[PDB]
Amino acid sequence: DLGKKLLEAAVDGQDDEVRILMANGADVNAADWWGLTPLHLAAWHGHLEIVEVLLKTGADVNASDNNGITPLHLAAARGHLEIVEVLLKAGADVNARDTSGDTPLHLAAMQGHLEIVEVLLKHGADVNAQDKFGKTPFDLAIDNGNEDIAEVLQKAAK
Amino acid sequence: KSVHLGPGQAFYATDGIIGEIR
Repeated sequence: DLGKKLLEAAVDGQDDEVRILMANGADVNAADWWGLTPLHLAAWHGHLEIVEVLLKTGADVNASDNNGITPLHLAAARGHLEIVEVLLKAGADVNARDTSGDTPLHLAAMQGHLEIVEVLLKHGADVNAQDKFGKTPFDLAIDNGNEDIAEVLQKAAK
Repeated sequence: KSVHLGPGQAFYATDGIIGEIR
């Protein structure tokens, strides 16, 4: 169906096909069994032009999958800085919790993406956020030996 | 396809699912 092809086009970077499918009436918010939408998959794989096209054509920036994961979580975790910026400009919830209680800031701190941590903090990320395992983003930075991120989070918390 | 427990668990779960259809 058109929704399956759009999910495939979005994860595979098929800019032209994404536009063809949405012209042929594909649902921009098509969700698979797992709650994943085209915007999740484009945000995950770093397809900036597709993220922009999907947002322009009504994609839900705050869509969550079965694990509470939002496009912003995926872009923050996967190190896609320009996508993080575009998703926040479109109204992404900077402090969304997934089903582990992790925020985008937790996942950027864990995965070692320092400029993404700085942009999240600039857009109101909650430095004190605790996941369900009792960890703050600072704790995950420390745990993962991300000393630059730990230093920036300690300053933000002051 | 190994099961990562604790912080990042939700992320790793979704990251693995996306890895299937990728």
